Formats: sequence, C-alpha cells, structure tokens
Amino acid sequence: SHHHHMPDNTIQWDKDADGIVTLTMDDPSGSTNVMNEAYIESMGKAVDRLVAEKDSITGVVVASAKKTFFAGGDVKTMIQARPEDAGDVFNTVETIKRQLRTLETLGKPVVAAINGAALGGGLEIALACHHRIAADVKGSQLGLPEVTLGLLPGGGGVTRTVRMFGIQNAFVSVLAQGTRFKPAKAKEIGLVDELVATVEELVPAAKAWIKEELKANPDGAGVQPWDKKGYKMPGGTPSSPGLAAILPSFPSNLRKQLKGAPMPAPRAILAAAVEGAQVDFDTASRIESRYFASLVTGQVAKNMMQAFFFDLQAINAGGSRPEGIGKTPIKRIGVLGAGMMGAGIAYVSAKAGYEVVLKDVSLEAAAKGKGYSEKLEAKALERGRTTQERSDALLARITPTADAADFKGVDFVIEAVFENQELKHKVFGEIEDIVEPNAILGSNTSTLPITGLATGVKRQEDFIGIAFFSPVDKMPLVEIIKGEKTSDEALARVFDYTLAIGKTPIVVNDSRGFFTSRVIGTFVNEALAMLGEGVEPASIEQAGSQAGYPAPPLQLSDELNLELMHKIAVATRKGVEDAGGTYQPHPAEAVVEKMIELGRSGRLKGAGFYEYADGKRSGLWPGLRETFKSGSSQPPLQDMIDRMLFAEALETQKCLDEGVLTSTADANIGSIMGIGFPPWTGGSAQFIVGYSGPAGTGKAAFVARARELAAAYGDRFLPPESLLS
Amino acid sequence: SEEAFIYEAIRTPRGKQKNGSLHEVKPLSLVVGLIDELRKRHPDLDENLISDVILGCVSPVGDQGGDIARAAVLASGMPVTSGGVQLNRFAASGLEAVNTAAQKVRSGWDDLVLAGGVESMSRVPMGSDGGAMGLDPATNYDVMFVPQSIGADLIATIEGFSREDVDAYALRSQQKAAEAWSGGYFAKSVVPVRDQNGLLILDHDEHMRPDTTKEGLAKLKPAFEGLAALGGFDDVALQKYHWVEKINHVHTGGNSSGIVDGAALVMIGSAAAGKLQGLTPRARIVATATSGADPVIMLTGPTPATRKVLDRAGLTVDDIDLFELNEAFASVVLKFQKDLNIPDEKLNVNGGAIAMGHPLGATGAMILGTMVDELERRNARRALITLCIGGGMGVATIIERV
Amino acid sequence: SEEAFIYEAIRTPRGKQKNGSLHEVKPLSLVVGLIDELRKRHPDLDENLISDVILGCVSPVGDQGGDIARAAVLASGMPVTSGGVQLNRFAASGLEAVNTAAQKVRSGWDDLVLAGGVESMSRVPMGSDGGAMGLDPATNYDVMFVPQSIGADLIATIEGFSREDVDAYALRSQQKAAEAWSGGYFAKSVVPVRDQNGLLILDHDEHMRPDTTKEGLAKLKPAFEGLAALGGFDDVALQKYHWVEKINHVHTGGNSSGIVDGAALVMIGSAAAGKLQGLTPRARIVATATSGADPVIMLTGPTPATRKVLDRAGLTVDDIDLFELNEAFASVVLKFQKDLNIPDEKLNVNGGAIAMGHPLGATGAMILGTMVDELERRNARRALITLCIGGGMGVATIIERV
Repeated sequence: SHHHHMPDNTIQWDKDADGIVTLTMDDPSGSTNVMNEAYIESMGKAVDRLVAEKDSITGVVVASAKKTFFAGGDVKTMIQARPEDAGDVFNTVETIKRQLRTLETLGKPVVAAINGAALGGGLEIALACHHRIAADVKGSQLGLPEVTLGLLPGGGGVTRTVRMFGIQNAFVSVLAQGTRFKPAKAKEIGLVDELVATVEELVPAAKAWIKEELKANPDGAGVQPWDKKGYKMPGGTPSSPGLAAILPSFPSNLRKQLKGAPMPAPRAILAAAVEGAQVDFDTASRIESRYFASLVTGQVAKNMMQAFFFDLQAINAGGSRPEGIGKTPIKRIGVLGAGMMGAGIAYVSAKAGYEVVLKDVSLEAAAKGKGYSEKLEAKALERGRTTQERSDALLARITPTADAADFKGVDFVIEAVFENQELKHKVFGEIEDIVEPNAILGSNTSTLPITGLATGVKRQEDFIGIAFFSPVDKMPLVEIIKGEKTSDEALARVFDYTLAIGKTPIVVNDSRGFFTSRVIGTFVNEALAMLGEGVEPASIEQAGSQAGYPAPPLQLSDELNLELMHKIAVATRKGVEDAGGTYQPHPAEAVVEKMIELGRSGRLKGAGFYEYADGKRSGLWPGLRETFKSGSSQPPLQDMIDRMLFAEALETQKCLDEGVLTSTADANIGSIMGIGFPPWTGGSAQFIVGYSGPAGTGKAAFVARARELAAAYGDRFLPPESLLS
Repeated sequence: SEEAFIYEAIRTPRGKQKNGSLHEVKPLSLVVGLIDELRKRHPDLDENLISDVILGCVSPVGDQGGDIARAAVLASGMPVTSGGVQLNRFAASGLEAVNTAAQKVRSGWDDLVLAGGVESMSRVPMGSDGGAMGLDPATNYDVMFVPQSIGADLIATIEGFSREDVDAYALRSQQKAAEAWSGGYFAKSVVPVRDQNGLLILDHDEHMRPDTTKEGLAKLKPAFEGLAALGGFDDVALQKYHWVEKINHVHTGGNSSGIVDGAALVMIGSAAAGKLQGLTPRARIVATATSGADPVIMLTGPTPATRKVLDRAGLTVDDIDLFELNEAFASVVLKFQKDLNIPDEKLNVNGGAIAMGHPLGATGAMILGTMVDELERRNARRALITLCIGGGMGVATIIERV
Repeated sequence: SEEAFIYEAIRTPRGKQKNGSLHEVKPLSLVVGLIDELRKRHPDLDENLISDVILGCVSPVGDQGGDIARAAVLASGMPVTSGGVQLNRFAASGLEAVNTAAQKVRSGWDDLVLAGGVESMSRVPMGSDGGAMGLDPATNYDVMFVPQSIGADLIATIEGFSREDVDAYALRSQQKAAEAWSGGYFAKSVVPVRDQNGLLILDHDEHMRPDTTKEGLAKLKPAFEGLAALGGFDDVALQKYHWVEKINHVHTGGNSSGIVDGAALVMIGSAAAGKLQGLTPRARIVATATSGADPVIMLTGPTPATRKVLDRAGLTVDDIDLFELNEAFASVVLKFQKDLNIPDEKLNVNGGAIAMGHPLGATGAMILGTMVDELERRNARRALITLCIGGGMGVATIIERV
C-alpha cells in the first residue's frame, strides 16, 4: 500500500502536453515541506495516480514551492516514540520507502529539481529519482544529518547511498557524520548530477533532460543502476576479496573515532550499510528500517532530539531574552585588548558586517589582532568559500587604532583586557567617557564578579558580561552574564548581537564561578581526585574519552593552566572562611599543589600531566605513576565514567536552584557547546532525566546511582532537594 | 568406562610457504599419504573396526571443503563404514579432533578412531572462509575484535616482555628443533611426502633456520603485513584494557609461528580394540578440558584450560614431565610460563612452531605426537599439551606413557 | 560411566528460499535467538557449567565461517569458557553434533554441553565451500562421484519405486506436518524468529504447502536444476551398477527436501549437572553409531547405521516406538522402509523435510527435538533417529524418554 491507514493535500499535480507530471510540493501547514502525516497521505495519493495513468505518462519531475526543497521530518512525533511503538515506526518508514520504491520502478525517467535545502528526508526523496538537478544558491545544503539526532536516514538514504558509492565512500563521507554539502560539492561527489544558475532554470531543464533520456536511452529510461542486471557495487560487496580484506577494520576505525563513547547511531548506520549490501534492494530497505526503529525507540536519540532541536530552536526564538523590548541597531563596535580573544572578537563582529575599533596597549598589537583576522581571511580565500572581493573589503571595516579618540562613535564596547580587578576598572574608566552614553559596556570575564566590576563605570545599567570561548572563531557559545545593576535592555541588546554574529547566547546571573567555569571545574576536579586515590592515569583518560568528552580531563588540566586552578581554590576558600563557615576543600586541591610543587603546571610551563616537546604533546609523564602510586586502586570503569558525568550534572542542578541559570535549555546547550559535555547525554540537565543505568531509566534511576556513588566515593554525590526522594 | 589409548602418531614434514615443496601437493594427498603409511605399518589391521575419521581444518574451502575427512577415507581406499568428520576450533582443531576421538572411545559407542588435521596454507590462505566475528560490523563492534598479532603484543606489554625477551625465546626454539633433527628424535614419526611415482618431495621441516642468530632476529620489522597493517585495532584494544597507555609491538616474523603446510594422523582406540588388532598402546589419554579467557587479548586461553585439566586428572604442575604449548606467538608461551612456573627443560623440549611451522588444522595433532615420542625417548611418564585458540579459547590435554 | 540426558531441544521455524522471511536474518542471529530463549527458560542456570558449544554447518563460508559456534558464544554474552566448535558431516552435521556432545558427557571430561546446527541456505548456497570429491578430477574420476539427486533416482530404479510411489510419500509428509501444526505439536519447541525490536519475522515453517494434491505433484518436472543439468552422471552410475540399463528419474521438487533456513539447539549434560542446575531430564541417549554403504548410490547409509545402533543398544526393530529419518529424498525413506519393515504409524509421524524443509547443518538436531516432544505427547518410551549422509555415510541415534 501507499497510505498509513483526514489531513490536507501538500502536493500539487500538473501535467503538460507531452506527458510529464510536475509534482510541486506545497505544504499549507508551514513554510517548509516536512515529512509529516500530511505528506505521507498527500504523497500516497500521488504515487497511486502515477501507476493508474502510466499509459499516458512519459516522465516525472519533483519540484518544491517553498524556499527550501524538503527538510527533515516530524521531530515532534519521533521524540514521543516509546519502545512499545516500534511496530508503528517500522510501518511508517516502510510506507514511505514503498512510495519511493514504486516511484523508482516506474519505468519512466524521474528528475528532481532541488531549489533550496534538501536535508534529512528531503534528500532521501531526491535519491529515489533517476536524475537530480540543483540550483546553486547561497544557503542550499544537501545532506543526511540524521546521525546528529541519534537517528539514521530511514527513507532509503543508507540503502541508496551505499548503492551509489559503496560501503566505504558512503559511510565515511555522507552517513557517519551527517555532512551538509554546497550545491557545487554535491555534484563533485555524485549526489547531484547537473547544476543550473537560477531556480527558474530548474523545471524547464529537468523536462528537457527527460526528452533527451527517452530519445537517447529508451531502455534505461527510468531504471536505476542497481535495478539493472550487470550491476556492480563500487568498492565491492562484503564477499568480494577487495572489500573483505579491509572490512574487519571498518568497526575498529569507527571505534577509534568515537573513543568508545555510547553512541549507537553511527554503529547502526554501519551495520545497515554492510548488511544491506549483502542482499537485494528491497531486503536492504527492510533491514534499514529495523535499525532506524531501534534508534528512535532508544534513549540516546531522544536526548539528542531534545537538545539539538527543541532546545536550540528555543534559544534562537529568544527564550532567555526579555520578550518586551524592541531593537537597538548597533553602529560601531569597540574592542579593548587584542590578544587571542580580542582578535577573534573583532573578526566575528566584522564578518557579520560591523565597524570595529580594535585597541590594545600599543598600536602594533592592534595589527597582530587584525593580522589574526587576516590569517583566517587567507583560509577564507584559500578555501574558496569567500567572494575575495567583498570579503577582502570586510577587512577595511576594522579600524585598528591605539588613540582612544577612535572609540568616538562606538555604541558597543567589548573589553578583552586581561583579568585583573584594578586593571578592568582602570581601562573602562578611560574609555567610558569617550564612547557614547548609550553604549553597552561588555566585558569578557573569566570568574571575576560583575557586581564588583560594574562599580568601575558610571552607567552600571549598560555594563554587562560577554564571555566568549577560545578560539572565538570556531566556538559557537557566548555566555552573557547579567549583573545586579545590569538593565534588562542591555541583555536584549547583547542577545541580539550574539544572534547577529551567528552564535548562540545563554543568560547567566552573577554568581561565584558563573556557570561554565563552575561546572567544568567539578569535571577536572573529579579526575584529579581519582589520581590521588591511586587510580592509573591511562584509565582516567580512557574514562573521560569513553564518557563522550572531546578531550580527556588530565589533558584539559594542562590546557587550562594548573596554577590557574590553584587561585580558583584560593578565591573560594576566601569566600567561605571570610563568612566564618568551615571550608571543606575538595580532595583534588592536594593533587594540584603537589604538581605545582614538582614544577609541572600545565602545557604552558612546558610540562604538566603530559610531556611536551616544541609545543606538541607527546605522551603522559612517566613519573606520574610513582608519585601517586597508580595501581593501588582499580575501580570499575563505569564508576569512573559516571563519577565525572554525575558531578557536572549534580553541579548543574545546583546552578538551576541557586538561580544561576533560568531554563534547562541554556543548561543543556551551554554544557554541550561550552564545556564539551557528551552530546549523547543531551546536556548536563537532560542527562538527569535521560539517565539509562542498570537501576532503571529516568530521574528516579539517577538518584539511586547517585546515592550509590555517595556511599562509595563521598557525600558530594548526594542529590539536592529539588529532585530528592 | 573404557580407557582411550594412542597407538600411532605420525605427521608430514612442514613445508614453507614461499616457493615451498608442498605447494604442488593438494591437501587431500597429504592425508592419504599418512593413511598409506599407517597401512604400511599394520598390514594385518582390520580397517572395518575403524568407525570414524576426525580431521581438523580451520579453512575448509576449495581443496579443503566438502568434508575432507570423508574424502580422505574414499580416496585412500578405506572401508565405506569409516565415516569421516571435519571440525574447526581454530588453532586447536588438531588437538580437539584427538580429544573428540578420545571421548568417543570412552563412551563405548566407537571402537577405533583415526584423528588428526590438515592445512595447506600455501594454497588455501588463512581466513579464506570469511568469518562472522570479523566481517559482520554489528558483532565486530559488539565483541571488540582484535587480530591475534595485536593481542600477542598486548600480552608482552602487560607482562613486561621486551623485544629482546621474545626474540630470545625464538632463538631457543630454532636450536632445540635443530637439535631434535640432528639427534634423530623426529625420524620415526615424520613421514616423507612423495609423489605418485615414489619420488621424494619433502623429508624435513624446511621452514627451519638452524643458523638463526640473536642479531638477525632484531633486524626484522614489527609484524605489519596481514591484518595489523590496518588502522584502528591499536586503539580498540586499549579501550578494553584502559590501564595500558601504549602497546609495545614486539612480535615479528622471527618470533611468530611460520606459515607452513602439513598434516598429522593419530590412531586412538579402546584396549580390547588394540589387543584384538595386535596393536601396542604407546600412550594413554588421562584428561581433556576446555576453558577460556578474555577474547580481546584472545591468546590467554591455555592458562585456565591447563588448570582445569590438572584438576580433573587429580594432578598438579609437579606431576607433569613435559609441557608442550603451541608457539603461535612467543609472548603467549612466556605468559603461560609465568602464570605457572615451568622449567625450560620441560617446555617445548624439541622446538616448536616458531622454527618448524604452524599448520593450523594439524598443529594440535603434530605437537601431540611429538610428546608421544619424547615421552618414550626420555622414558618419562606424563606429558601435557595445550594450545592458544583464537577468540580467547583454550584446550589442554594430558597423555601418559604406557 | 555417566549417562547423557537431553534437557532442552528447540528450533527456529524453517523459512523458504525464494523471497523467504529469514533471508534478512544473518545465520549468527538465528543461533543467538535460540540461546536467548534457553536463557528465558532457565534464568537461574549457571552458564559457566556449559563447557562446550558444538554446532553443525555444511557450508562454513562467509556468514558461517570462522567457527560460528564460537561467534554465537561471544555475541550472545555466554561465558568465555563455553568454547565453541563447528563441524561438518554433511546432512548429519546436526545429529553428529548431538552425538559428539553426548559422547563428551559420557567420558566425564565435560559436564554440560549445548549442541545443534545452523544453515542459512538462502544466503550461503549449498556447495559454496567447494569440495575435494567434486572439483579435483583425479579423485572425482577415482571414486565415481554422482550428485545425490541421481543416486536417489537410482535407488528408486533398483527397488522399483515409481513416480507415483514417491509422490505418494510426499503427499503423506505434507499432511502429517499440517496435522502437526494444527494439533499444536510444534508449539513448545518452535521458537519464533524476531528482530532487534521484538517484531515478528517468522513463526511457522513457511515452506509447507498443506494444500498439496496428488495431481499437482505429477505436474512437476524431473529434478534438472542444479548439478543434474550436467551431462555424464547418467552413464557414470550405470558403470558401477552394471546390471541396471536405464535410470528412472522420479525425484522432483515436490518429493525432494526443500531448501530452507533455520537453526536448532540441544542442551545435553550429565545427571548431576541437571540436578545441580534444577533441570529436568526429558530424554536419555542410549546409543549412537556410524556406518555406511556404496558412495556412488550415496544415499543408503542409514540402513547399516541403524542396525549397528540397535545391536549396540541390545535392541531390535520391535523395541522402537518412533522412527525418524531425514526426508532428503522420498526413495531414500522408502528404501529404508523396505530394508527394515517399519509401519507408517511410526515413520515420520509429524511430517518431514519434504514439507517443512531441510536446513543442512541443523536438520539433525531439528528432527531429534521433534522426536523428544512426540515421545512425551504419545507417552512412548523409545525413538530412533538417522539421516542419509552424502558420500554414502550413515549416522543413527536412539533416545529414550525419561
């Protein structure tokens, strides 16, 4: 069949005189074509009409009426799929692929006219056609990013991609990482066959290719290469000797990339790809559907759908933004300091199209700050992604100067000067009388409280914290710290600016350690405590990498200077004993001061937990095992993994209770894009309700495992009262 | 009830791979040639008493497919009631075929059984039969598959065996095997391979290099030829053994088992079967057992398999006179020699697969027959035979001279 | 000494070849699915007592290579000490794996053993492993090789079985198998195959055609599809049996065993092992034996193998309550039924491979478990199981209800 069982019709029918149908998809219930129930019923009615009228139809053209061609599917439905709904999810994707399979084996040429983006299920429809013509327009992306949500391409994506490129080329380049391609790159790898200049040339050219196909290749007209007799898969099948030699290394290399992290989506893609190549196409599609149903009904895929979709749309909508404030356009931007931060800040601010006044302690330092933007401008041209004419003109918008008179006309200041209590109040007091009175006095600050730093200016209502992340160019998160005297308009003025430079903002109330530095501290502190407990260092690095972190903790304790962590403990020991309370120091503080004593204080000082040669890390320090007697305690690895994940999760819940954050969307997104929390958990806060240990699944399972870690590793793992028994 | 005795144990000379002598000999002939010699030794034996012929073969494809044990029965003129079964337990296929043959005699349902193995690696390469562990990504990812050549380097890394330590053992194997041929210890059991005219093809384990020096072994490269040349397995093993930082690749082509052709046959039967056939029992099988350990390291199976055999036989390590473990990798033997403190005058006294070669399906029976002769030559009483099986398996066997 | 008892005997539904249900299921999963069900039936069983896992497989290539019995142990989460051996004795691979498992228990060196077989013929065709008898011209000429489909037509020609006689038996098999499913005789042993989500893939032997008529069987062509489509074998067989002038080709696709996928598992252990694990013995294995006859006719092995089992068990034909011979070819069963006068109310009472299919490596264990249930359903006492092996071999087994 072609139906699921009274929704709208999302497809318009149009036949010409020669017998070429133009299926224009126009979904009334939205601005883009989505693979929802309205589509399945509207596509099923269109597939049936093609078979009943096949005697007068010679070609088919699939077009779209929206901006984008076709994007994604119904995420609101896939996220609600319980494990008991595996039958319905299987039947739904089988219904969708059966429509595409009938469209394939129609014996008539079928062409797709990709005007805009073709992502997710959208590209899966284009792969069911015998020819694909796309338009080269800025913003058109063509890929299969289902793996980024814990899913896999279920609409024949895995089956047809492997059929076109083979197991290796399809899994590596298209399926495993959910890569999006420009219209020029898509044709270069084989996804798209031909390109055009404008979207107005799509439909007239797709039909002209059908008359060419019918007159030149009448037999092969409307027959895929894998539907022919003498078809041979590129790279071979799992039985041919060429592929069977390197096939054992496919799961091994994949585990090298994932570091043993519990992400079942890339594993399921590789199995469906290989198992699908061992049988025919229809059996491969059914196998593909079984694996897709296994991901949707899982827990990890819901954690990613919750964070990488519902939470990201909420931040770009303006959740943590005052909903009752208009728009204050920004004219000129002033950047104080031109280090590794001030240079990148001036680059992303000008790449959006804003005038920048970069100032530092000299005039030559502003050139090195502008030069770092030009070093990335070479890569912007060497990669051919920029215009080389308007892009090279964007560097003229930046005005590197040292005279404070250049800040005249600046309505937005971003102080990237180095961290010092008196230095910040001195530089800001020098520049606040030069810039406009309505200027935002942003200040990228590590852990110093804004409430104390805001006293260094007159208009404290315009003073705010705009914390970036190094490298500024690549990192997408901007942590906006709201001080006590910070006005709600200043939040909206910076919230708009962060969305203007293409980054993601979060709002943090002024607290000791803010939110990023506070939570990531517990992560490295739990690892340092393990080393002091007598645990082998290699296990700690494996525990961090297998948990899902991008960088192991001991490696991160060298990136972040180890002497920097010392005064972080001195400042918190100063913020409690001054209040009279007995300071209970973390056990990790002893391991730090022991390394500071031995002169190994991070990668900067030349040596830390690893050994460094000419700025390149080269293995762990051999003396580390003797100093801490590594090997005197071999705890279970899952206890190591759950200790680092629970600490950040438990610390995140305390940040929500203390008012540091507002919504859980800022916590999940902030922990993933800021401190590198494992994406399979869905965020430090989603890990709370999406925990899947041996004692159950959900918030209740968390508390039991937390109280189990408390009676074996310390009372610090006890859960707070907001989610208590 | 019945006790299983070994009456005969012969083998062919193991021929090298590159331009070897046995490359022209189909593996079916190697088994028939051994059956011809068992006939030449007992012309008055009633072959109808032989109820089964069990052969080990790890790659039963092409020349070795279609139940080669039955093909050897028909091509050699054996009685049609002699049966014939092929089985595969990786490297221990030859010893398991003897263990299965011994257990069939103890039950009483079989009277006299030929057992052994055959593997012509120069014609049917290793891994030609495909595999589910290595070529199905679902299970290759689930159970962390690592080729033996990396599981062996990991054993050396964990136990602290250096490149000099493993190469020192390889030199010991080349010598004792050279001393064995010089002393004539292999004269009565190694059956020379001949053609249809009677001309000689091979009469000695031609993979041996009796002039191997300690310096020549250090000049070799780490094993980067077959499956280890791929990326990934280096880091995959360290995910399981998280307390190990770096894998020390110490195994080369000189301290690993060679790739050779050959075959072996063992005649096993009950006491009344040998007396009725005018046979003299040369050894008795006391106990067999199967165990295993971590399949990622893949090569620590023999250690628990040996302790299980000694326990069932009611014996300890001191009661054994000769230890014979297959020399698949040097560190596997050194690991086995450290887990159980065993003197070198008892461990592989006549060399091993490092010098003479490792025919997969036949090695289990070959090293078994080696210990049958050395028990008589030394007039000792007991011997123990184990192997290191892929997938982390272990098979061990105790024989007793009669 | 020890007696070998059968504790469990399950199997999968046999799925057809052309557009079958189990075509998407890799043969490794079929075994794991059966191991999952043995767990679901005895959650308190100590799997460390399981010392070996023996599986039959006639084509151990690709999905079925690399010791699939060990792959099933690792992929299913069984203890690493559980071992795992693959063996091939052609069609009797499944029954020999049970016979070998039973003999290992009698010796006392193994406590509890899983046995069975697996064959996914829709993915790994018959004869994909090559062969020495059929692809080496030296031995193919020496021992006169004839495919089974011609050796079966010769049995009918010699014994005088007509095309109506063999088609009449095929109709009997289709009916008793349809009566068995209707009567629910297969409900407790046939384990439905499911996917990773729990959805059903197959729950019935879908090769069955319960509406088969006597007229529809006569409309079929003589078996000229696979190997019989070649010239030569017609005259080659008549050189051996010189007193036969013309071979009467009577076997078709309706009176020959179907080509299907499937798997089977049998749990065998000693008496103390079952009592210690809280298991109830459902049957006891009394005797096994291997014999054979002329490999040219290739399919008369079960007749001497059965007489050898009855003699060793001290029994005759009257002492048996149920006879179960594999339905590889209809004339093989009728030949077996004429050499020994056996009533049809005792021979394949629940249908056979003609209706339900013939998974090569697993059929021996499947028809074994069939007789375990039918012994309890009829409350009978003894049953006998044989098969017709290629190369003229024969394996027979007697079980006794407990």
